[PDB]
Amino acid sequence: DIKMTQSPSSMYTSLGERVTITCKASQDINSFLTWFLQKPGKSPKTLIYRANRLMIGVPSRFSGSGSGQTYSLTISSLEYEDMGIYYCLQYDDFPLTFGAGTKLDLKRADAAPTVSIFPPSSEQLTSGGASVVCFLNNFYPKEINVKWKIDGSERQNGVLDSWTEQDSKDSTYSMSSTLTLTKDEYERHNSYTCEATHKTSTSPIVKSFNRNEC
Amino acid sequence: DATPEDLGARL
Amino acid sequence: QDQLQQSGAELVRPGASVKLSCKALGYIFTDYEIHWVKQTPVHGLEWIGGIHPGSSGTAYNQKFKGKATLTADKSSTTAFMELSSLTSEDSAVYYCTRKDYWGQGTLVTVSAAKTTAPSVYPLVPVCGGTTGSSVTLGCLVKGYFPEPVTLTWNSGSLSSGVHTFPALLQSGLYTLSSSVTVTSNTWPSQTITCNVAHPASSTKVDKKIEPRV
Repeated sequence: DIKMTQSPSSMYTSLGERVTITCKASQDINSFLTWFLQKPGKSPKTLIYRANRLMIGVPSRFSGSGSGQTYSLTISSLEYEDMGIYYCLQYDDFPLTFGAGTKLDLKRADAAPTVSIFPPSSEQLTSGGASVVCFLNNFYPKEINVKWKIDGSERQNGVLDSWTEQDSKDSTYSMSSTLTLTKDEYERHNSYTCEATHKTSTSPIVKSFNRNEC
Repeated sequence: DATPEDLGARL
Repeated sequence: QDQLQQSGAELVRPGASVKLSCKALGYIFTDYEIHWVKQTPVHGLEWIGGIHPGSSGTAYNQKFKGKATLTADKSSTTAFMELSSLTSEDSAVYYCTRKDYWGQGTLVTVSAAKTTAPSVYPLVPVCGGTTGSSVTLGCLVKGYFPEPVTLTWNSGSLSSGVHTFPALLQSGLYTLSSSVTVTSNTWPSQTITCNVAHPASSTKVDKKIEPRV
């Protein structure tokens, strides 16, 4: 099985910048490779086939090269339309194999997250359940860790996280963390804390409330 | 545009 | 031309089967192989196998040999992929491709879940915590099936400073959350409402965010 090692895995870029992505086959693949791009929630779009042939309709700022085990996709001048994940595919021999892809992302100043914590709503508490929500909004880079704590100790499960993709205007990211418990388990504890760790700081951003307060 | 130079080997 | 059009989304029960189709248009069907690819958040892209409509030749990813069956039909220039004994591990988006052209994909969801209306809860700031020029309110759409469920703030009037997160499976059902941020002197003097609609169950829910205490 041919292994395609693709790099870099993450690309921090600026519009107009020149971009180079690489795919290395664990063996000679004889230029039988394609480069395709895929946008969030969308289907793949091929840019290059047979290592260096431009897909009809694809802008010339895209070009490919390589010949044995090393192939490269080059974007002469990065455009907003180009954001998404790039992938290479070898089809020289079965099974068809893919590169892990490289995420292209618009760079900008580091921004810490704006954190907000939300105790369960009364309506839900009446239903019998108890979800504690916590938003970590508008930060950069997309790298972020969240930890929960009930009455001082870490709560591992009952936690579900969700991320947005880079905002088109401010280039930040946002994630939602929800800790779900039963009404009864929730009412057996007092202080629920939400902790966010992000490159922008050593000490985590802490946000919490006590049930006894409200 | 592209020819069976995308595959070809039946299978 | 250059086109591959795939059949619609599938909602199927575990242990069942499904057959997906891929209509080819704009080129000579019997001259190119058509391949199928699986894509899931956790496992990424996976080649399943290919078929040559002309020779009927096939090649499968050992991993799917016995799970997937590829066939093609000359007269309707349509490739087919059948999957048996579905198991949630098969829940994914499936693509047919000619290696250069790609279909738009077919979403397959393996679940036993029945249609369920979402319960919508108002997420109001922690008692106090106003400290700041702005305030963040939230809306939690919990336990519904199937997708999708669209939500807006103040019937669409509020769109800036809004973050509606991607839904996530929570014990067999779907859960979604959305935040909105307005200047502190805006709320609660002015009312903020969360509009949630779930077509599947013909559910239209609106709920005002009221302070706590």
